Amino acid sequence: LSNVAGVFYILVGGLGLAMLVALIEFCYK
Amino acid sequence: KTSRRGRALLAVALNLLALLFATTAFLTTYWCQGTQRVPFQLRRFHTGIWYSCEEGEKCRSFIDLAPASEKGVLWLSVVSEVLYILLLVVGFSLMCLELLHSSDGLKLNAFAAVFTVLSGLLGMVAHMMYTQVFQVTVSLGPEDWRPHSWDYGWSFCLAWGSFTCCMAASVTTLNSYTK
Amino acid sequence: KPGVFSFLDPLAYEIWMCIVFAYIGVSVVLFLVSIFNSLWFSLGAFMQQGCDISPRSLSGRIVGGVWWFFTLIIISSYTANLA
Repeated sequence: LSNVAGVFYILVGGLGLAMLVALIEFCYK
Repeated sequence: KTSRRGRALLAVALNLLALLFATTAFLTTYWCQGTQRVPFQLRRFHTGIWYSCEEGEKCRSFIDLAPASEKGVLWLSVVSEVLYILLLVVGFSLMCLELLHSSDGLKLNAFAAVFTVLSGLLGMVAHMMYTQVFQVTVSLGPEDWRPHSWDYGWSFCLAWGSFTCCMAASVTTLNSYTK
Repeated sequence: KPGVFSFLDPLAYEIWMCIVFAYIGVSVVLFLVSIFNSLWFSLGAFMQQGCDISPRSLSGRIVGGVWWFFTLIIISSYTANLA
């Protein structure tokens, strides 16, 4: 599971990053 | 107006149950079942998440094995659990603020929902990290205890249930937000 | 001949639980961009490459890219394993 689990980690990290982008975009308005 | 309120209280309820499951993961009775019977040699392991019980009855406080790096993996694991719990509680707090308004708003509930999301994500990552440490420990042959079962501890399943429930509450309070 | 299990052999059930849940986590975010609407749209995302209709970046479209990369990796590894 591990070898893919790292890809889970990059996935979730991308999730949090995109959520942050959503936040600042909610900050412009 | 009864609809949005009942769905909202239903959401904080599911979050509450999810908190109970999070505690359940933090309070597993024993993480996985185990045995070693190769005579003399006969054993019945019941390892906890922390307290590795064995069975006369013999609970044991092993905790923090798996030498290199993995201890730090446990550090990130537990810290992720703490932040998990924190985002949960922030969820309850903001939703109870909505209850104060039930007694922005929608923007705030969207915030708390985002915290539920971050909580569920970091939590799933956490459980990953822990299963990683477990499988690694078994991979190193844990001192003596290398059970032929260890197949799964239901409390973990309950943690996954807490996840899907937080997911369920975020989406539905946002469904109220859609209105 | 195994029934059902033989197809399931290359990758562990737990890993399946992981990809499912993780897919759910991906699924909500598309609606965060907006309890079933864009969730159903995410159901329209896994089905085909990954995501759609996002008006340039927006937010979760990048999640769509990451997800595409993601499923790409996993299916690749799967096929290699069966091989």
